Amino acid sequence: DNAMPFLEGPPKLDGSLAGDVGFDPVGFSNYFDIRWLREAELKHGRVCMLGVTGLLVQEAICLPQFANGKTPVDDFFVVPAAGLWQVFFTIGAVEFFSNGFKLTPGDMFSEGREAGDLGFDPLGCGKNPDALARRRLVEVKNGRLAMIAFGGMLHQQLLTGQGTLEQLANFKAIN
Amino acid sequence: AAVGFSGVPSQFGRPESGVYPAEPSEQTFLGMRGPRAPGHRENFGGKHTATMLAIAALLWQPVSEAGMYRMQGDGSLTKTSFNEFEVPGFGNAKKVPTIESLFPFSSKGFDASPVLFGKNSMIVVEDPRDGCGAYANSGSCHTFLDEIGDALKA
Amino acid sequence: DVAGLTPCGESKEFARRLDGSVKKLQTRLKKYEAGTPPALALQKQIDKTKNRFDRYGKAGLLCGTDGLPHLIADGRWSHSGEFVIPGLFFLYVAGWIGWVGRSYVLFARTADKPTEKEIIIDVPVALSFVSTGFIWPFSAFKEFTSGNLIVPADEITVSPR
Amino acid sequence: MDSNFLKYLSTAPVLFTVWLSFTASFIIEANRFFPDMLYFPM
Amino acid sequence: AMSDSVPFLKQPEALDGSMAGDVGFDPLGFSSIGDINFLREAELKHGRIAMLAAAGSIAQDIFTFPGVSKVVGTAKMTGVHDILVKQGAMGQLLLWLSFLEVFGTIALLETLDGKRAPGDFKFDPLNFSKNPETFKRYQLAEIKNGRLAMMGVGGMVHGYFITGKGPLELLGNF
Amino acid sequence: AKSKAVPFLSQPEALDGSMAGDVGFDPFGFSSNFDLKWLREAELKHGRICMLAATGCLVQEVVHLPGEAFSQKMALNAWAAAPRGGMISILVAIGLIELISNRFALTATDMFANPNRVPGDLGFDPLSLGGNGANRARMELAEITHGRAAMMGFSGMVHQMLVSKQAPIEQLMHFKAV
Amino acid sequence: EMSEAIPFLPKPANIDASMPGYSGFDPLGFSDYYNVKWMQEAEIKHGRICMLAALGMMFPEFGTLPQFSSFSTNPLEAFYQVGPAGWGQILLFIGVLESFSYEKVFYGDSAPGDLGFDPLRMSSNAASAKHYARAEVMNGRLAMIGFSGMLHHAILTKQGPITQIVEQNFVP
Amino acid sequence: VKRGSKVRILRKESYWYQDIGTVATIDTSGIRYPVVVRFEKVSYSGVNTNNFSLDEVVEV
Amino acid sequence: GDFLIHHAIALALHTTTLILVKGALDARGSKLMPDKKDFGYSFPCDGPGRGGTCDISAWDAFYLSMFWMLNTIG
Ligand code: CLA
Ligand code: CLA
Ligand code: CLA
Ligand code: KC2
Ligand SMILES: CC1=C(C#C/C(C)=C/C=C/C(C)=C/C=C/C=C(C)/C=C/C=C(\C)C#CC2=C(C)C[C@@H](O)CC2(C)C)C(C)(C)C[C@H](O)C1
Ligand SMILES: CC1=C(C#C/C(C)=C/C=C/C(C)=C/C=C/C=C(C)/C=C/C=C(\C)C#CC2=C(C)C[C@@H](O)CC2(C)C)C(C)(C)C[C@H](O)C1
Ligand SMILES: CC1=C(C#C\C(C)=C/C=C/C(C)=C/C=C/C=C(C)/C=C/C=C(\C)C#CC2=C(C)C[C@@H](O)CC2(C)C)C(C)(C)C[C@H](O)C1
Ligand SMILES: CC1=C(C#C/C(C)=C/C=C/C(C)=C/C=C/C=C(C)/C=C/C=C(C)/C=C/C2=C(C)CCCC2(C)C)C(C)(C)C[C@H](O)C1
Ligand code: SF4
Repeated sequence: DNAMPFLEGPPKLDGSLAGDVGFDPVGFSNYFDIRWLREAELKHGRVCMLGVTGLLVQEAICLPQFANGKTPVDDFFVVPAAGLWQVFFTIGAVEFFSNGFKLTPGDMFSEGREAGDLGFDPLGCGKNPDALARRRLVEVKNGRLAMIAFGGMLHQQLLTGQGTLEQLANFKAIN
Repeated sequence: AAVGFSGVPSQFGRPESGVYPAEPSEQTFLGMRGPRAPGHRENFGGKHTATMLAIAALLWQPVSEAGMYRMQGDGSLTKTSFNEFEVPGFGNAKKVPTIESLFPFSSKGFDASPVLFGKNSMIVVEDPRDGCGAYANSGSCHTFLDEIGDALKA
Repeated sequence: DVAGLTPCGESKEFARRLDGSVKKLQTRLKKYEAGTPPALALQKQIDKTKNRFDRYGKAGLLCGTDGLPHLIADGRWSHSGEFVIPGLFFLYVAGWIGWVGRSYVLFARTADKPTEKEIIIDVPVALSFVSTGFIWPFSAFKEFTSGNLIVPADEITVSPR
Repeated sequence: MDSNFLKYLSTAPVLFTVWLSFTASFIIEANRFFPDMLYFPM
Repeated sequence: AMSDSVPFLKQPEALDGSMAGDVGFDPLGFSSIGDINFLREAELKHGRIAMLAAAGSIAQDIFTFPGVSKVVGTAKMTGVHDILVKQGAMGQLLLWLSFLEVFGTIALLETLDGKRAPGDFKFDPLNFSKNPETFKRYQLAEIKNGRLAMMGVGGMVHGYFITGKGPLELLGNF
Repeated sequence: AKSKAVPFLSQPEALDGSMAGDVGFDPFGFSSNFDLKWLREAELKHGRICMLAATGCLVQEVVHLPGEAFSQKMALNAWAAAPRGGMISILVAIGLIELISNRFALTATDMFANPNRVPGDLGFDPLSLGGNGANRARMELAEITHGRAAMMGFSGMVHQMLVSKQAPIEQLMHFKAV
Repeated sequence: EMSEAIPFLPKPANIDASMPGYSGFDPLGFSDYYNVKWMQEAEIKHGRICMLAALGMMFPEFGTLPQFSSFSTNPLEAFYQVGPAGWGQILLFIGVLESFSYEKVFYGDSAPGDLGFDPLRMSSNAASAKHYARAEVMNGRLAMIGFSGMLHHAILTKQGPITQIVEQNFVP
Repeated sequence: VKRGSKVRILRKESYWYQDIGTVATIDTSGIRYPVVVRFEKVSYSGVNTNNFSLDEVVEV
Repeated sequence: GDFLIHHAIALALHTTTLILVKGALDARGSKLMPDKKDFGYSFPCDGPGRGGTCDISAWDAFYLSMFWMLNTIG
């Protein structure tokens, strides 16, 4: 079916990709390559899944090497700067090596590579095709859900100044 | 042979162009009629322009009310500028450019709102008729009709 | 300030020039009755002298030891209105004038008898040309880059060397 | 307007005199209403 | 070839009778200037917003939600607007109505292309108009009630500007 | 053979009722010495500027932007009281609108070089309100009549503001004879 | 055939799409008079110098070399605080860099901008080479505009770009 | 060169050197300068035509 | 005054240079007289023909430039 019944189905969304319900009202797929859009969507969603898990874990668990802030967003501002640069450059090395040093929309998919498939499947998990399709669908939906969830958790922790589970209990309202 | 202000360069001995494109009838909402590349009015016609204007007006609403809103003990909110947002890891540049750098409403004393007229930036409307009438006024109201009437009645 | 000169608004000899001019006009004013048209004309001249000296003293002009404003023309922006900006105004007008004249010459070659156009101006066409001069730098530069302003040396007459 | 009279009016000396008087009138009225402009005011 | 509503005026050429509420009423020829699809979308949007505003004025006269009386006090009708601009309610209202109106803009431009009826968002989650004739009856009723509520809400807010009573309070006090 | 507007003069040549607002009114023979396309483009430009200008001279009294600098009801005071950088931005933007809207053909020798370029047709129809054929001639007639009325009205308002030192509406409400 | 940057003008004759930073933009017709390959080499060099300059107008506000830690964060003061010896060494290094450019431009027939500095071989992949070839000219033009802006703003404000932003000193 | 053609003059001493004239007559007899060329600009002596050899005229 | 008199001096030097350089470079021939080198450095004229040729030699350019040299040293 179509997500928006009062508009026609976007012609570049053919339903082959997992998660396609026909939702492109602005028409982003009419201008940009769909492989770049899928790589960006999966990367944003994966970063948000790790961010949701980190925001839930850094509220309660703090390694003794670091010194926890009152909220997981303030936890960024108490880390040494060299450590943040270390994480940033390690992520840059991963981004360089996982893409074959091909980091731009003009050469990322020049060798016919699949969007979001960087060949990282260590623990088996990828032999059944019928399970591969369903796990693709689960990955894209949980990625979008973790995008919206991470946006909510970060903005409400910035607003209230307390953590997420610290806000689920003793819940206050704007007054 | 050469009419004044004719605007034909060959009539004035001016270097001509030769190539004159035909004028298409396709129209864009915020653009102009004229010769364009093939594919141009189909990607960037009225639909695209209206969609981008809608998206810009939508995104204006968080941008106009830009700031760090912090809850206090009584549940009230204190809004403070992004200019005090400090970063740990760019050396001696603790203060950094933010979204309020691109949209500095408070620098000009402009009370921005999500529809861009604020409480302290309201459009000022005042009635110029001063609470009197068109004719037969006795007071601080001498209209043009009263001047005409006094000119006849003298 | 610049070059050891003093601003005119604090120079005592500038004030001495103003006072000398005012007394020189006032001694002429003394010989006429109040209300007579020469008296009004002289008082208007006094008013213009006072207004001119007041305006010159508040403009940041530099005065020498003579008592007259001295212009600075080394390119500094603090006196950029003394030579640079009026000159550009001339540069606006003069580049206009030659261009429209050049345009008329290029028109005049295309007529049946050019010399009659040279002595008897085609007034609508000339008014069109003098209207065209408002964008003269860009038009002249495009005329230059398209090879329509500069002609090669092999098409120009020269004397035997 | 007779076309021969207009063509005589379009001659170089008449148009020269009229244009230079017109320019002089611009300079004269500019200096009458805005006198003593030694400088471009800042 | 004459207007049915105004018998001494011609039938407007952009009007045909297909749309609900068409009685040939366009004396000033506004449909000759604008597109009839844009005009019908504007009429439906003005009417639906005015129905919601009329029903809101009636119900806010009738009763109030829990807790609104503390923040607002004895301020009613358009007088709450500025207060609820200082509070966060109307910023949320504008944010979500702008989010809806982005897709409304895309739908209006799609209608101006000509693949979609004006005001047809296909929003019938209760499936009221199964057979086409009841669909026509609700279309006529919707456009008539929308125009009636446009006039009603105009009267209500200008009567509030005159007396400061409210549409039911003005009925209950001369 | 005679002009309709001025019945004691002969009909001016090149005027044949084709353009909107053509009543044969050209006593000084401007169309006999200059081309009608440039004259029509200039007339429409002066008229449109005066439409915006008359609407501004009436609206600015009733409605102002917030701020002290925009609180002058009389428009000749609002010319000076408005911030200078904003008006220089207005000048530059008008220059850019002239530059791109005429498609780099700005003079009396290159505007209308394209045979498809029509006097007053810059291609400006943002809401496409001209998509109707039999309305078109009446629309151009209404536009030129509004422009002419606005030119005469805006001239009268500016010089009456000069005489009276009063904004127009309150000058009509607080009238003082000369 | 019409220009793609200015759709109502004809396409300029002496620029073609094979040049990396082509957009069909020559309203003044510079390519019609001057040597196009010279103009390409000059654009590339102006853009590269402005890339280094746009990074270096901003970078000392983040941090300075320990020997230059006492130097001002305003670039127009730190230009003067450097002695003639350091600027002479910088000029000598720039001259060493320009000797290769002199030889290539006045005596060679290489591609525009090609001084033979490709140690990482990042232009080996054809699509990657095309993307980098266009992107160098784009970021060079952007840095030309940005460095022009930063220099005249530093003239007006006597502080660096980040410093001028965070104090919000936007009016002269 | 032929009748009616526009030609440029390569005679160094000529008033119309590197200027354009129109060929008025080409004489067929054994004349040293058989090409009569008429010019739109008059010389210092007021003449506007001159005879040239074949090598002193080049077609434009 | 020093500014004005040095720019007047520059005017006089440039004008004397104009006369002298124009005399030296047109000494071999001009459009009015392309065979001037056949007539030597000094001769009165080339007659009233071709519009008139008074003071056409380079010696005459010396003669005209002497007054400007006297003006410049003055
Ligand atoms: C080759 C492997 C390697 C080695 C030897 C180190 C060594 C170090 N790391 Mg480290 N790191 C690595 C890989 C490595 N890292 C990777 C792959 C990651 C990402 C998962 C990290 C993430 C990381 C974080 C998040 C932090 C460190 C920190 C540290 C420092 C701890 C001691 C300290 O604080 O005193 C040194 C104290 C100083 C003030 C000196 C400044 C730090 C120097 C300049 C860093 C030098 C690191 C060195 C170049 C190796 C980096 C490898 C690179 C690929 C990341 C030490 C220099 C901590 C740190 O630097 O705290 C300050 C810290 O917070 N690292
Ligand atoms: C169409 C106008 C025009 C143009 C564009 C030029 C262009 C030029 N002249 Mg020339 N000139 C002209 C008219 C013109 N001339 C006339 C009428 C005279 C006789 C007085 C001269 C006498 C003259 C001399 C003696 C010299 C030049 C020189 C020059 C060159 C340098 C610029 C200069 O010194 O200007 C200065 C111009 C003048 C002093 C005279 C200008 C006279 C008026 C103001 C211009 C005519 C405007 C015209 C009436 C407009 C009518 C058009 C209208 C119908 C639309 C340049 C090639 C100089 C040179 O060789 O430099 C390389 C030089 O030494 N010219
Ligand atoms: C000839 C046109 C014109 C000009 C030169 C001015 C000039 C001015 N107006 Mg103004 N104004 C105009 C028309 C004009 N107005 C019209 C038509 C309206 C009614 C909507 C207004 C309403 C208005 C208000 C409410 C205020 C001013 C104010 C001002 C002053 C400050 C500038 C400012 O903030 O602009 C503000 C300008 C606007 C709010 C609207 C301008 C709309 C113009 C006409 C643009 C539309 C056409 C545009 C060129 C696009 C066409 C392109 C096409 C040709 C291709 C300044 C003296 C302010 C002031 O000083 O108060 C006294 C102020 O508060 N104006
Ligand atoms: C992420 C990219 C992007 C954004 C965010 C964005 C936003 C907005 C907004 C937002 C408020 C408006 C109002 C607006 C309007 C117009 N845009 Mg759009 N635009 C983007 C991309 C492009 C490109 C690549 C082109 C283009 C164009 C036009 C034209 C054409 C006029 C005409 O054709 O006459 C108009 C009117 C085409 C053009 O001609 O640009 C000169 C063109 O090539 N746009 N655009
Ligand atoms: C369609 C959609 C849904 C829907 C939902 C929608 C919201 C259903 C509701 C539609 C409602 C909002 C209709 C409201 C109409 C207002 C009437 C015409 C006006 C009164 C104004 C006049 C008489 C007056 C006034 C007067 C004057 C001026 C001032 C006063 O002093 C006095 C007075 C008051 C007499 C549903 C759930 C149905 C399901 C469907 O599947 C999908
Ligand atoms: C083209 C079209 C566009 C449209 C558009 C534009 C914006 C059209 C709207 C235009 C406005 C600007 C027309 C202005 C008229 C002003 C004059 C008539 C007032 C004259 C009063 C004078 C005569 C009188 C006066 C008097 C003076 C003398 C003395 C005083 O004591 C009194 C008084 C003041 C009474 C849109 C945007 C829709 C898009 C579409 O796709 C295409
Ligand atoms: C050669 C290549 C490699 C190399 C690498 C080298 C190091 C290449 C480095 C290239 C670097 C220098 C690129 C830098 C670009 C910066 C530009 C785009 C920006 C200016 C910003 C503007 C927009 C602005 C600003 C604005 C100013 C005006 C005003 C403010 O109010 C606002 C704001 C701040 C927005 C190596 C050596 C590895 C080898 C390899 O084999 C090949
Ligand atoms: C929120 C807010 C505010 C506000 C506001 C609001 C909510 C404003 C709302 C205004 C509205 C809804 C006005 C409606 C006007 C209707 C008219 C004139 C109808 C005329 C009909 C006629 C002439 C004829 C009808 C006819 C009849 C009789 C029968 C035949 C047909 C026809 C000929 C058509 C403010 C401004 C106070 C500011 C405050 O800080 C915040
Ligand atoms: S008047 Fe002239 S041409 Fe005649 S003889 Fe004397 S110098 Fe020669």
